[PDB]
Amino acid sequence: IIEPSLKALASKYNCDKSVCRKCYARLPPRATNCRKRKCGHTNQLRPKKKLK
Amino acid sequence: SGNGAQGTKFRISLGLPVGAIMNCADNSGARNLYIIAVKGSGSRLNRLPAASLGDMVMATVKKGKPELRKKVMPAIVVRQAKSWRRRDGVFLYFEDNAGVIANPKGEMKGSAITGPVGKECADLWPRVASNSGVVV
Amino acid sequence: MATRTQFENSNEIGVFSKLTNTYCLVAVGGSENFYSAFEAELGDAIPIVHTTIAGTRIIGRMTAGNRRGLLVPTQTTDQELQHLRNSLPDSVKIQRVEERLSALGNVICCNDYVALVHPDIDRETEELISDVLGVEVFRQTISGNILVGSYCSLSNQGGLVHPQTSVQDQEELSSLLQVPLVAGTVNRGSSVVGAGMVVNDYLAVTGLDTTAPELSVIESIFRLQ
Amino acid sequence: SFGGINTFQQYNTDLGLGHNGVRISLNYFDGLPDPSLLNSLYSNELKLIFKSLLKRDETTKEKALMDLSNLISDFNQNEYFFNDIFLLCWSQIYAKLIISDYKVIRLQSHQITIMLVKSLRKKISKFLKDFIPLILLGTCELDYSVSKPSLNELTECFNKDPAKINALWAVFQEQLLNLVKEIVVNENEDTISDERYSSKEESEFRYHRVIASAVLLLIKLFVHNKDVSERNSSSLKVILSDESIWKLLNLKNGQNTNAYETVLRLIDVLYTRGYMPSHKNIMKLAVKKLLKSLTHITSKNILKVCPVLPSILNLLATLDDYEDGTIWSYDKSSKEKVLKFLSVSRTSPSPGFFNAVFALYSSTKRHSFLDYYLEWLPFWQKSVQRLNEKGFSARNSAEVLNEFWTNFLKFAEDSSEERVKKMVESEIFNSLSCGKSLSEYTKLNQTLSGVFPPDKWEREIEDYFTSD
Amino acid sequence: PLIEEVKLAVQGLIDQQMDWNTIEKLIKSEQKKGNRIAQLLNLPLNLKQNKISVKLDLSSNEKINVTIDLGLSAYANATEYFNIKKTSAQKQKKVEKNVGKAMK
RNA sequence: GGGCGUGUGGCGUAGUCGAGCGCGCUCCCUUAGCAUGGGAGAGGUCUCCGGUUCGAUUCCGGACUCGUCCGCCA
RNA sequence: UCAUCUAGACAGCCGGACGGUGGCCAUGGAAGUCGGAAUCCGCUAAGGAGUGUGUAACAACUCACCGGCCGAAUGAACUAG
Ligand SMILES: [Mg+2]
Ligand SMILES: [Zn+2]
Repeated sequence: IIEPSLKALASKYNCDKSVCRKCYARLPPRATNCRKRKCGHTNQLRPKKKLK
Repeated sequence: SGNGAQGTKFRISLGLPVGAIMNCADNSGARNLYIIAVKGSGSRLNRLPAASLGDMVMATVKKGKPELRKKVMPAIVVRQAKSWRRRDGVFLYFEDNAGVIANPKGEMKGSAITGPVGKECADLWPRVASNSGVVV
Repeated sequence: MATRTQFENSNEIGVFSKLTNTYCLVAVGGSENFYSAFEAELGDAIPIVHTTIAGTRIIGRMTAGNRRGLLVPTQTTDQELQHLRNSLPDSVKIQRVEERLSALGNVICCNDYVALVHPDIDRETEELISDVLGVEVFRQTISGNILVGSYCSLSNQGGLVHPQTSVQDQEELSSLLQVPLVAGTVNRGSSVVGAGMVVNDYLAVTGLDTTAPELSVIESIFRLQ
Repeated sequence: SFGGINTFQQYNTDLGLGHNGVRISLNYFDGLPDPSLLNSLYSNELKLIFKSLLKRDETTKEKALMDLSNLISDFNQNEYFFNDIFLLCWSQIYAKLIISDYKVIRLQSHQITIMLVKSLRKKISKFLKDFIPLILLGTCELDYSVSKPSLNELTECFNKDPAKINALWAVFQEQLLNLVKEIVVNENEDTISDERYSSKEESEFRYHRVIASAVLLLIKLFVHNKDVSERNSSSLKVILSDESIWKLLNLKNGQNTNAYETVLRLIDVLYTRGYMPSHKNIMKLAVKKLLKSLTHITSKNILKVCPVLPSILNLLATLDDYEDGTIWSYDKSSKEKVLKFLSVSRTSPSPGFFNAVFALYSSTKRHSFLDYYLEWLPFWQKSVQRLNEKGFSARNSAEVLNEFWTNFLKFAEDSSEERVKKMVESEIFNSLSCGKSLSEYTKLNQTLSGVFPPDKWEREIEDYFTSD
Repeated sequence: PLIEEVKLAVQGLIDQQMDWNTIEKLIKSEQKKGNRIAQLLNLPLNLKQNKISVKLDLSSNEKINVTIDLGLSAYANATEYFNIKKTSAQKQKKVEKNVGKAMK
């Protein structure tokens, strides 16, 4: 156990992201398009897979 | 060698390539060991994997007891007979090639060793040093 | 205590260490836990010497030790001999042995009073053992095992011998040594008991894989309680 | 950092050894420090030390103890670290640690607690009730190495005052008894040691070692406190009634007779106090078990059990006196057991064995337990014959033979019969004549001062010179 | 509510990262010492599938053994048992539709 | 290597989605032999595993296994 | 091509987001939120017989709607260089 607030603060940077389906890039959670050129700024995004 | 090494070993001049037949020094009922592989040997085109003293090899019993023949088992080289240099610079050699049988962890299948063993092998394998009569 | 110790992963402590009542010898290339076991259990009353014998980390199989004396092979250098002479107390006598078998821990199984040797040792070496150690000597094999030092663990209180030993050989050796002997295993069934562990009057040190019934047999036969 | 709640414990409300609101218990499963308290510790360093102590591996536990000791040694810098919270947690862990298989763990834990008491004196008062019984149990542990240092340290802690050490026994006696009860009655071999990591044996061995310490403590408590029996009778009865103390009286198996000896001492002490006479059931249970033990001794284990035999006989003689040999009456086959025991025992003689045998005879003669002629004499004669053949090959033989003669001579005196007199003379002559080197051992000759009138011995010397 | 107390107790022991066999030994010892929360439990614990089993009185002396998931509420476990009841009824209706044409 | 088919009792072999016979031998009776015959026996996870069904040897998918057929260069 | 727009639009904060009514069937329960149908009034500046989270069912939170600050364009879908 870390602490509940400290787990929230660490998960803000480590777990509450989104993943581009084409190029696996770690993206902002409210993003609409990937920031990478190689996937062509696609809008195929998924949430980052949580535990539990 | 590899897994069951107790420490490292300085480079000893390689004297036993693949296909070499050495005497079987222990009392396990085998007479000779035929080397088919050397543990930890590298890869080069046309180069035979060769063994030195203290090395662990894969070997078959060509002559001996029928429950020891016709299968592969690990072995440890204890006498080399090709002259090698120590860091105190003596060049030394035995008069025959000799090894003992072991498992992959290094403990001996047999119980006693006839003839001398090298200190570079006795330091690296404690079971060989345990069952060894004389260490030079 | 039979103290669980490893020599960097090695569960054979008798190979890398030699323990008597008066002194202890440990290899120079040892871990902090391995040194800390002897330092905590032995205390400051008994000197612990970090030593190398004949350029080898193995010292227990190379040397045979007693409270009165220590025997070293011919290949032991003058620097190691002088370091042992300075580090050891004045009571013990250190003498080089010039003998072909040359691995005195494997050859000789000895305690304070009585000793078992390899049958084929030289007579000058037998007289040298009787002189320096002050110990009466018998040439005997333990059920056909010529390496009595590797295949027996001996102290003043009792002795542990090889597991595959004839019972008749057990009472014969027990009557010859005037101590009770038990056939048993050490280090999860390893046959080499003398290489497996070291023991004296109040301490036994063994490998970590030595199981609880084996440790109970050790403390029972050596009366360490 | 530490998570979870001990909800089950809250319902129970039994603090076991502890009196400060935390359950302290020997068993592995419970008495573990509560997670919330663990978080409350003053420093992170302390918390890590606690997690390591919890881990099973010994090297890890030992390293943590070494660290804790270092912190305590630098007490002035770290005084803030050790608070009531630390002490409550330590108390729960200390209990588990003292039962540890590894001696180093046991010794270090004891040393640490003593240091805490010395350093935090007068602030550990609240916790003295929890700590003191455990510390004492360690000082009364069979192994000399754990016990001697611990006692020396305790004495030093109390400024080398004998009175303080004795006072401790008196002040916390009720608590000391509670600890004994907990080991004897509440615990079982399984509870003390985890089954998965131990065999059926070893678990038994461990329990027995711990229980032996409890008995030794009980004997000490009784000696120190004269009025203990009256004040704590109910508690004493429950501890005594349970068979666990008595199960220790088995010589068929087990590494040492030291534990068995401790039980014998307890029975003797109880008899001297009169508790055993006062409570019949406890006495009968103890007596029957002692009789069973006599059967256990066998030819195979005679060498191992020989030191304890003089003690066993001596206790029996004392018990026989009670109730006119009532002890024999309890068991129908007791006489047979005794006869068997004697036959096995005679073959191997240990110092003091003969005196015990005579003592038994002295108590039994008034009530005719053994026929003097049909039964006893054969025992005596065979014994001398055996003694002579293996004579004087062993060391203390001189003492053993001397004893036989002194004892036999007394036995013979109460005969008024020719056969006994004849046997004495013949045996004496044989013992001296085949002998070994009886004259040569001056002490042996001195100890065996004489067996007959002076002039006759001279006549026999005369025959030897006169002989062919 | 008492099932929720038992669940909170077992989950509090789980959240201490305690070994499962030591938890079962703690349940046995507290049953011997007469703790009601321990005595409501059945000892072959399915902690590998996060499931416990609990003894409930049939009449408000016979007891029934019911399996409770630790990750759902007691009412939610009751709704699962109701759901297994409801699924069984539909199969029975399918059997009743089957019977006539099958036996013909 | 691929394609195509295949698989049932201890053995052989029949089955439309609603496991049977023979043989071997389990027993008993039968008999002038150059020893038969009669009556009752047991026996399958239908190669296996899923799904559909209400039920699949019976339908289907996958895997396994065996048999076939066709395949490299100068 | 649809919509909104100085009579205050879209983002961002803040407040309300209600009664008839736990609307009718159906369920051991399901009260806006397991489903089947209907989907209407009042008070309104405004609030769906409910957009989600949500409980055994509740409770609770949030929505799309209206309001203060902002003062001017913005949202959705689609087409092709
Ligand atoms: Mg080539
Ligand atoms: Zn991308």
